[PDB]
Amino acid sequence: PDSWDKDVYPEPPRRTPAPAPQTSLPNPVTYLTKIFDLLVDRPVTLAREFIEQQHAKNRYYYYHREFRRVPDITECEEKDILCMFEAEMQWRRDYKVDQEIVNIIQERLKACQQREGESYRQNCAKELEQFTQVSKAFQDRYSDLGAHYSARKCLAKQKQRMLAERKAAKEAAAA
Amino acid sequence: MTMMSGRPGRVPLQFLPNEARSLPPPKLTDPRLVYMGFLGYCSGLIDNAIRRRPVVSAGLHRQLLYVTSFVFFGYYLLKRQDYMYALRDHDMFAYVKSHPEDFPEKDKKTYGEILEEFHPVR
Ligand SMILES: CCCCCCCCCCCCCCCCCC(=O)OC[C@H](COP(=O)([O-])OCC(O)COP(=O)([O-])OC[C@@H](COC(=O)CCCCCCCCCCCCCCCCC)OC(=O)CCCCCCCCCCCCCCCCC)OC(=O)CCCCCCCCCCCCCCCCC
Ligand SMILES: CCCCCCCCCCCCCCCCC[C@@H](O)O[C@H](CO[C@H](O)CCCCCCCCCCCCCCC)COP(=O)(O)OCC[N+](C)(C)C
Repeated sequence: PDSWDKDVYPEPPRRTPAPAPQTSLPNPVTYLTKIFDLLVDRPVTLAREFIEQQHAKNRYYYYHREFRRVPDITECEEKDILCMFEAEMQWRRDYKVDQEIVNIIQERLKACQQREGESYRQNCAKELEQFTQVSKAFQDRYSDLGAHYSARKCLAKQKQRMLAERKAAKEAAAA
Repeated sequence: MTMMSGRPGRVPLQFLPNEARSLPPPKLTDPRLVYMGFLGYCSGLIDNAIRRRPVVSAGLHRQLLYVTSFVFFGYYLLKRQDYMYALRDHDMFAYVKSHPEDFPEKDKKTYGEILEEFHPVR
């Protein structure tokens, strides 16, 4: 339904075939599902309708909290405690958001694997590629920081990787 | 070593120089004063216990005198301690001001220009 964004959690157009009876015998599944409908789905629907009627008479709202951007750890002086504190809080929030991004991608992958059935090895290639890219980026950002991680250690890791990449590029240039 | 014995202008046995009158006195609800009164009350209770008297009820005048004496001494003790710490800060700041060569303020560097080694945890 409309509870979630359908672009963040996409699904295929859901093609399902029409019944094609070939036997004169009746279908026990159809009879049982008609009984289930009439005996289960209607009272539950009525209870939900009553509950939603009660809810509509009391409509109140909650809001998503907004955070502005503060200077990063790169723009902080060495011993400036306040700027470091704000930058560290911002970095921790970004870390949580990145974890949730990875979680969304993994949810997509799992759903595709279940959905595609016997053809999952070929029909889930795109989700697997997206997970591979996101996992590589996340591993580059946050892996091996250890317990007691911080923004400063992440910055040191990025600087080390940048130095290695610059050296490799200059050595390949001399080839 | 003695830091403050030979500090110029120090009166030998004063316990409270006139300069200390320029500092804010401790409040009468200072938690340190409350703890000193608590020490006096404990002294009164122990006095009752040692003398084989009912600990909480035996002498109310004696307990009151205990608490009052402890608070009275603690007030002046706190005043002198605050004065000594103020003197230490004053001398430290004056010395830093009079010897700028020994206390330079070097140029500030941001963390985007400081190379820190990264030690992976694995
Ligand atoms: C950290 C946070 C703050 C904590 C502060 C520090 C701890 C508390 C303060 C310490 C000093 C306070 C008490 C000193 C005098 C006590 C001496 C004593 O004998 O007590 C008996 C006495 C009872 O005697 P009694 O009523 O006359 O009749 C019974 C007979 O006397 C029967 O007596 P008896 O002689 O025949 O019985 C024999 C008994 C008699 O032996 C004793 O009673 C032992 C007492 C030794 C006193 C403590 C030593 C000096 C203080 C140092 C404490 C160090 C603390 C740091 C941690 C390390 C722990 C050691 O000996 C034994 O049975 C042998 C037992 C072996 C065990 C050994 C362990 C002893 C050391 C443990 C000390 C723990 C702290 C104090 C515990 C409470 C004691 C009452 O106890 C009391 O009733 C007095 C205590 C309560 C009064 C205070 C209440 C205030 C008013 C109420 C309202 C509150 C106002 C709040 C404001 C808000 C408004 C609503
Ligand atoms: C285990 C608890 C320790 C308690 C010790 C006994 C406490 C009760 C004794 C009360 C002291 C009476 C003194 C008040 C009368 C005025 C005297 C005054 O003129 O003396 C001054 C001196 O002031 C005293 O020294 C201050 C006494 C206060 C001591 C308390 C400090 C204890 C350490 C913290 C523990 C908590 C204590 C709790 C109190 C109940 C002069 O200074 P000065 O002549 O130039 O010093 C000579 C020595 N020098 C130069 C080498 C330094």
